[PDB]
Amino acid sequence: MPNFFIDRPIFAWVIAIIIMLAGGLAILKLPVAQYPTIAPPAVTISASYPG
Amino acid sequence: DVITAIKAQNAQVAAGQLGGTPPVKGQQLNASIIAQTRLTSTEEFGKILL
Repeated sequence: MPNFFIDRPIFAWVIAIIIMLAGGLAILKLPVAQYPTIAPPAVTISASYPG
Repeated sequence: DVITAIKAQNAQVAAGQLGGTPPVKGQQLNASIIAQTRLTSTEEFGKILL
């Protein structure tokens, strides 16, 4: 339960800074793109019997 | 003699198409040549020029 932190608004403000500092740094190392790995993977065998 | 016949008579050869590989201006037909291909019966095997 809260109530703690009301007597301690610095310790509470501190959490809210770290959580914000953590991610954000994350935003500058997290891979970007449209979709993640979505489609089932496939393997293809290629043969050739000329003629 | 028996063996090397079976090889020659029961082989499978290749040869080109008609057009395909760089053809001469305004060709109109393109098809695939079908040379020798494997004997498919005990019968055909009997007939081997030995």
